[PDB]
Amino acid sequence: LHVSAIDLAKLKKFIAYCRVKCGPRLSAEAAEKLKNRYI
Amino acid sequence: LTDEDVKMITSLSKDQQIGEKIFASIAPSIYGHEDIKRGLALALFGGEPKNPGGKHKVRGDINVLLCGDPGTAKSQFLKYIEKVSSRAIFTTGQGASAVGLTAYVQRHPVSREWTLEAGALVLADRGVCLIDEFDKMNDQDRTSIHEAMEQQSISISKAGIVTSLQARCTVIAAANPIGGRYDPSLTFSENVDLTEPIISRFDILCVVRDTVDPVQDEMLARFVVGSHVRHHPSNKPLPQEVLKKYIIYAKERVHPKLNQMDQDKVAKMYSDLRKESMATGSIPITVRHIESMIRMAEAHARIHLRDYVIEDDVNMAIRVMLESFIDTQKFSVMRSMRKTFARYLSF
Ligand SMILES: Nc1ncnc2c1ncn2[C@@H]1O[C@H](COP(=O)(O)OP(=O)(O)OP(=O)(O)O)[C@@H](O)[C@H]1O
Ligand SMILES: [Mg+2]
Repeated sequence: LHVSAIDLAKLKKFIAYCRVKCGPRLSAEAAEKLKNRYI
Repeated sequence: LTDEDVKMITSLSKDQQIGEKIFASIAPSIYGHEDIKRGLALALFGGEPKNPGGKHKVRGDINVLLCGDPGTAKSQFLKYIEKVSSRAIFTTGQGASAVGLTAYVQRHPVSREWTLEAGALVLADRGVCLIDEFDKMNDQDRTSIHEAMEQQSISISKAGIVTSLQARCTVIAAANPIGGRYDPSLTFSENVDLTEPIISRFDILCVVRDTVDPVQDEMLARFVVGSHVRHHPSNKPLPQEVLKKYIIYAKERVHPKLNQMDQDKVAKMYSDLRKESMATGSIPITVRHIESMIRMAEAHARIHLRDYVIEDDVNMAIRVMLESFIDTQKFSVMRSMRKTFARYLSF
């Protein structure tokens, strides 16, 4: 690092983009698997 | 700023004893503490700041803490640094400070205009804040100095001023250990009242013990009385401003680069040091220390006015960093590390 010294702006923009655009909300099969591994 | 400065500084830089000439030109009104003269030289000239990408804050400022039992020229050192280094200010943990560590906005009295009095560090943004009696600063100043040397930006949010003034401080500090006397049995951290994260990031820790000794006390007393008789009102190394022109020249114009050091040697160095330090109650050398080692290397290359760091510079930076680490370490482990690593401290 000392000698050498996607992109940051692109990544933060992409972060805001995902957060504003999509609402992820799991499916029932995933919920049941999580139930089993939760117990 | 001036011209012929390049001529004089390079002409003397040819000499190649310039490192020791600087070490003996720093702090001539003090006796002994050659380790701290050298260490403050490395702090004064600093390293380099870099940012691989826009993602990693690696700094060029070498921060120093003297910890000393009383009456051993800590404030004398600090006032020398204030005198010599441009963009220096002084401040104290106590309330008698000329300039304060915290940032505040008010109506400044002598002008009665509503200033943003940004604190001591920000006012010393390029160069040095000097914290005398670093061991008693109020908890607000603890918060502020911690956030300064960690973030390197002071985040003010008082009235409506929700801003962040950048503070690229190069903090020097002085601290009196608990009980007014250094205790070699306990470690540095637990015999100085500075908490772990604060004591960590200081690039140099130095210990100042006032060990009674015949020849030492004779020398010190003769020096002091000589100064006194010389400073009666009847009698009314390089010069300091020469050193200051050297300081700015080698601090801004010269950026020594590093592809010319035994990468494998230093990697195995960290390996061996940490491998020995593997133990309980033995908080080891880490990457903090290895980057401090590179900072010190760059600083010695700066000090030599070179444009390329050399094995000689790497040896000196190794020497000072390892000296600081062992003297941080308590007595028995200190002697173990000193005995097994004398080869580097030999140089
Ligand atoms: N090595 C030394 N060389 C010259 N003077 C010294 C030395 N050690 C101590 N003194 C003298 O000791 C007196 C006290 O110095 P200084 O102001 O540094 O105190 P201190 O040890 O930092 O104490 P405190 O914790 O109260 O700040 C000064 O006169 C200083 O000249
Ligand atoms: Mg003092």
